[PDB]
Amino acid sequence: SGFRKMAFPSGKVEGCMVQVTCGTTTLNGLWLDDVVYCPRHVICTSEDMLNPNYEDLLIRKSNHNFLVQAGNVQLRVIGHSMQNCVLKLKVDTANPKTPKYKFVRIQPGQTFSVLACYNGSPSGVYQCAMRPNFTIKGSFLNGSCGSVGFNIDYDCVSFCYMHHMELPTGVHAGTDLEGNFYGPFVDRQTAQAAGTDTTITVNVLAWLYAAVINGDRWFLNRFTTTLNDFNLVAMKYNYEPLTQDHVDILGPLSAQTGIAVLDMCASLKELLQNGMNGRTILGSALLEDEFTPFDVVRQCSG
Amino acid sequence: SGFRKMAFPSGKVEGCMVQVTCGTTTLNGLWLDDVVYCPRHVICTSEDMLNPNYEDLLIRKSNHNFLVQAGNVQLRVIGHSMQNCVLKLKVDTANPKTPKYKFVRIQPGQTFSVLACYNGSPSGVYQCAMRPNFTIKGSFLNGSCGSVGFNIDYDCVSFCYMHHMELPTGVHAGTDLEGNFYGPFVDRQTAQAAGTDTTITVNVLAWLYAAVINGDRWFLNRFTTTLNDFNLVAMKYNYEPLTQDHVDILGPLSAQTGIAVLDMCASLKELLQNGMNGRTILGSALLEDEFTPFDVVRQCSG
Ligand SMILES: *[C@H](S)C(=O)c1ccc(Br)cc1
Ligand SMILES: *[C@H](S)C(=O)c1ccc(Br)cc1
Repeated sequence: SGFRKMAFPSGKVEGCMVQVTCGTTTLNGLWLDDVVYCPRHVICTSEDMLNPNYEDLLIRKSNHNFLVQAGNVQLRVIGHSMQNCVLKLKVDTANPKTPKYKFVRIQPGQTFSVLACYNGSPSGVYQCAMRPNFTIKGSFLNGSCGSVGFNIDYDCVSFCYMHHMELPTGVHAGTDLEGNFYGPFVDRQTAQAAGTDTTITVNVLAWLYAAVINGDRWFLNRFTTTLNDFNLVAMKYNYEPLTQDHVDILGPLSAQTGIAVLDMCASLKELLQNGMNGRTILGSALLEDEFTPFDVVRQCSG
Repeated sequence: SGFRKMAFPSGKVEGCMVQVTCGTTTLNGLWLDDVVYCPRHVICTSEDMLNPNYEDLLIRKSNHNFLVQAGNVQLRVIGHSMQNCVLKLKVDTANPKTPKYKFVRIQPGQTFSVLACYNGSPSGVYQCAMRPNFTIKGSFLNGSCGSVGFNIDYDCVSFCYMHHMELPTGVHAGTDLEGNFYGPFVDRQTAQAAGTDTTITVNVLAWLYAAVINGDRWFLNRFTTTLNDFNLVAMKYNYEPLTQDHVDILGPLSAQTGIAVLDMCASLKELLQNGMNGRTILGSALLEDEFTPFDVVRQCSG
């Protein structure tokens, strides 16, 4: 019993974290086989923030301009290239700790674990979700760029995020591991800001099922709703539309609790319209939307 | 920016997790140097739950009754002994992955990271706090006993918890790594239950400072209070008393924000008396008490 914001064990990723220095700029890199991945912003200088031309900046560098440190061991850089917003530094040594891995791009509403790192040294691990507006509500300080987000399935690490920058509302933006940004952001200094965000409905419903599995039942009711009527209410409260695929994905949790998805939707409608009247659900006083149906099934009793 | 419930990176502990089997009972163990630590309940059988005499149960076992598996490698048990509620299995091989480590017992109100494990395999990592009533609000399923809680300082893992059981309210009880329970619980089947709990005041204040460091300021006010008047209100709301040592420990955060501790106390008093009127703090709609002053300083900008 119990329900926590749980991350994947971070050991497989810890063994891949390195420090990358170019000029007076230091940040984190990810060492897999004989390649180190890092943000290309590492080749900028203090004056280059406004309109860097990265192709120009990179053609003026050579391998010896990149210092890579894995713990207390300097890795010799033997090639360098750029792919979208990331840099690929070929080193003369394959990381002996490389896990089985994949580079996957995730969808808004999906969750992942972040290993926050400074100077190539892991500092903490936490769970995040990709918001509908393609930002993440991370916890990052200066020097954390290059930190990665991931999921682990069996023995395989699916890397899905590399951290780049912080937007003016304190939320975070980054790329997949092919260097393509999530959302309409760029690695340069502009007035860019997070766009409007919405709540991830299917996740809220998953979390209500978690609560029922864990014995919070006070928000249940004898009502049902149609998907259309539910989605009318959802729209009114800035919630994403619920699709039939979402209903299908909630099938297992529905079956385990014996609560039809559209019955749980009726509960959510009442909670949106009435609040919780001073009660809590799984120790929260607001509706939590950063657990996927998969997260609930993995953590909760069967 | 940002503030998350952050755990320590778990890799150093992952390399210590093993599976311990006795009869038809399997659970997790912790392998450090040439010793494996696990709950002594592993030597119980289905009939022994009510009033086990562990001394008797153990004298009837020998080394070959204990199967220890580290990944795909069977560790040969060469001695066995009991220390309070844990078992110590001497194995013929020192764990090559043993980190620098300590066995520390923690105080109510202190936090630690939990590596939830099943069958000796790590499954997730999350942050917890020891409640004033010596329970923890964990996330544990059947088979998780033997999972450990820890903090990491520099390179040194301070183990502080081994998981044993779940109480009837769904909260969890366990021991330190010398096998002594936290709180008035025992490793046998009784009507034992969590006693009354209280909110950890100094932690709530630490978290309000986190929020100010992160730009939530709406709950601040121009008032101050005395420690005595504050503690009168605290008592009324089931909050722990605030001591001068607590005020001193909050000194750094006070200095960084320029908000005197007793001014922040005045804010907390108003929040207890009035609620938040539909606002949130660091994405919560209730007052969070599972971050210590140290946790805030470590995670937050300086
Ligand atoms: C450092 S966290 C980094 O990579 C970076 C990327 C993009 C911008 Br804009 C600033 C800093
Ligand atoms: C398994 S999680 C275990 O160690 C245990 C300890 C004490 C009691 Br009572 C039940 C199970």
